Amino acid sequence: DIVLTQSPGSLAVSLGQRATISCRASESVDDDGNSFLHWYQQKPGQPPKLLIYRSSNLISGIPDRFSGSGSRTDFTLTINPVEADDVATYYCQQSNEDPLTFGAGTKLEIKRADAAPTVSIFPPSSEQLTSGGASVVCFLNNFYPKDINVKWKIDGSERQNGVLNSWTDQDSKDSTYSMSSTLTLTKDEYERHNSYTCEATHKTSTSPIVKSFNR
Amino acid sequence: QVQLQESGPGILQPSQTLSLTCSFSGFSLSTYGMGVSWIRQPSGKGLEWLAHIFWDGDKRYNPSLKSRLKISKDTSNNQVFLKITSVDTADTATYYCVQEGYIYWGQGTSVTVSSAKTTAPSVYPLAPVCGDTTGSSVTLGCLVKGYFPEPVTLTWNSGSLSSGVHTFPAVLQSDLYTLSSSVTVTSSTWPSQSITCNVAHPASSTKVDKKIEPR
Repeated sequence: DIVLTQSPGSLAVSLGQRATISCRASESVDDDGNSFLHWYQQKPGQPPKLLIYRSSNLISGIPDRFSGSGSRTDFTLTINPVEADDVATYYCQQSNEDPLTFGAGTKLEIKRADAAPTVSIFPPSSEQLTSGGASVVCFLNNFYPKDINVKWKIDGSERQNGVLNSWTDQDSKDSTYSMSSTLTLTKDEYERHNSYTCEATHKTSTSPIVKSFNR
Repeated sequence: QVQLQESGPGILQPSQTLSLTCSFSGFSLSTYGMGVSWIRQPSGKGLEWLAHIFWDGDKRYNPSLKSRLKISKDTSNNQVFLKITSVDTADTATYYCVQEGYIYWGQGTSVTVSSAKTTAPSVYPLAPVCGDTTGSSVTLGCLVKGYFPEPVTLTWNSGSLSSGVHTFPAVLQSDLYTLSSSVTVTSSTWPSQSITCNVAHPASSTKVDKKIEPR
């Protein structure tokens, strides 16, 4: 297999500077004449837009801010200058030898000032309890960076089955993220305990931001 | 210039065969060096290469799945096809038909594999546990639970309120999807004027609106 190690995994850039994603291969992707590595952009939802093929050839319409470079094993994409609509995942792909393997991706996110999360917990609705269901949602909105940890605590204990976590992409108005964590229990179970806590651990704080309710 | 369109089945249950179809215009599968590939991107992740057929009838496969794959070309109809036999849950992906392995990507076609069947969701309200005056903020939520197939169309106050909404992604828990959205408005806003979650599930013609009301 030729294995391509893209790096870094994520890249935080300020608007207007350049960005450099490299992609390294275990063996040459060349014909000792032309080089078969290709660069993709994918904004969530879109299909992969090819940007550059055979190391350096920029596709038509692709803005010449993207430059491609390299051969045999080591390649580089430069986005210079990084405009706001360049935020995405980029993939490199060799197609020299089959199997045609792809790089794992690099996420180019905008940078901003650190922001801690506004957490909220919400008890289950009466409606859900009426059904004998019990979910406890804790939304932990608007924060930067993306790195955060969610711990649920039922009566001083870490219950961590039934937890569904989902995160948004980087908000394009304030380059923030957000996450919802949901603890699902059954009414029998939920009526058997009093404190429900979620505690969002994140760089901007020294101690777990703790948000909890009793009954 | 070239048109590559992929056609395939919507939802497939497990156990079955997936028949995909690439129809191409612009190029001939006759040309020396020519070929088509099938690539798929699993739901939320990397791109994976499936198979490749050439001009000279030669076929090349992804060494892990080759036991369940077969590409064939109808050059009289300008079609190539891929057949994956015995689909289970993990072949939920978007299949793309791709010219000589990288140069022109068609649109994709989204295959969902599931035993599950069209179940309308449940809209549950989330009004604040609240500990007021630690902001003149307030976040409210709406958890949509248990629906299939995707998608739902969620709004707030029939799309009158759009800033400071955050609609999280649908995560399929046990065959079935869940999804929440938080809306965050100032204290002057709620409860002074009402907030309503709107969910509609076109796969069931379910259209529900839940007023978020104080506890």
